[PDB]
Amino acid sequence: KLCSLDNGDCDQFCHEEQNSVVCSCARGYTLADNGKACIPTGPYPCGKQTL
Amino acid sequence: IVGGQECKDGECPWQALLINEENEGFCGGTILSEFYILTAAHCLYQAKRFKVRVGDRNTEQEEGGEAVHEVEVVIKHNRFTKETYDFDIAVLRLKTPITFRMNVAPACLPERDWAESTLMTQKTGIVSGFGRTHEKGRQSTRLKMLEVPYVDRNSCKLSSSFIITQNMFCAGYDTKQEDACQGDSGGPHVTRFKDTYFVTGIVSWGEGCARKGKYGIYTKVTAFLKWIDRSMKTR
Ligand SMILES: O=C([C@H](CNS(=O)(=O)c1ccc2cc(Cl)ccc2c1)NCC1CCN(c2ccncc2)CC1)N1CCS(=O)(=O)CC1
Ligand SMILES: [Ca+2]
Repeated sequence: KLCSLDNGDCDQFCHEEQNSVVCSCARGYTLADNGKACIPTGPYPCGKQTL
Repeated sequence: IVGGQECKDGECPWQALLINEENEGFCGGTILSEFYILTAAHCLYQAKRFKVRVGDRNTEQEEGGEAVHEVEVVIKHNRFTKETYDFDIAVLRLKTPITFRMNVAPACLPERDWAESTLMTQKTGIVSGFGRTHEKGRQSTRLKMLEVPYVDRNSCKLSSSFIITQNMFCAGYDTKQEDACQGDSGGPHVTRFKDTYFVTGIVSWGEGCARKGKYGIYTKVTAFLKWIDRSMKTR
């Protein structure tokens, strides 16, 4: 736990499941395998500058 | 946008411009999804009939990647009134789906709690629009973006000549000449957290533009987060 240590080492939203920290992502993102970083399912995900 | 910076290619994708019968840009807006635009609640007064444009960075030059969408329904916040300007928030549902491309993507809608502590507590923030270059000046052609610092909730109420409800918040500068203005209204205020942007707030109002001792007043998205959903999911 400690979503305030560094966002729980998450990528986006961070929660505290009592015991420890729980990461998650916004519409259009799937939580990576390590349960932290976020992965976009499409080519035009929310929150990303389009290059 | 007073002072600030020019949105280069791809930087401000979530941007959205409401245009009137004369195809004139009067208000801003934020792209939430395919058929949903976030805008101020008062911007639904500034005109009789309007469309919303997307992927436009120049109000004169047809840079190919522009596109216009009609409004299918308008969801204005009931607890609104210009008497107080409380609940300055409106969700628009487009007749046809925004197709995403370069210069046209959406902004993430964060979770209330994590937003109220990680986004809002951030140093700066991003506001943008096609607004005026200075208080009593001309509208802008090119789309601008300004990094406006989060302003102490308390010293927000002093500086102001009007009530500042917790349904809204300050952001901008004291003396420096950077702020939003007529036209930027209804547009976006987004926080940049770990290389991604969220819809932290809506351009609402302010005593002049970049006036010393005054801050730019935005609508608190989190304060309406759950309201925003019910609108998209309709109700
Ligand atoms: O603030 C204004 C305009 C001024 N236009 S502006 O200088 O180009 C301006 C507008 C919005 C800004 C937003 C930000 Cl974040 C920063 C700078 C801004 C600068 N009227 C001034 C004020 C008139 C009275 N108000 C209240 C509020 C609560 N209770 C009572 C009265 C708020 C705005 N509003 C909002 C746009 S409107 O409905 O078309 C006209 C009324
Ligand atoms: Ca154009």
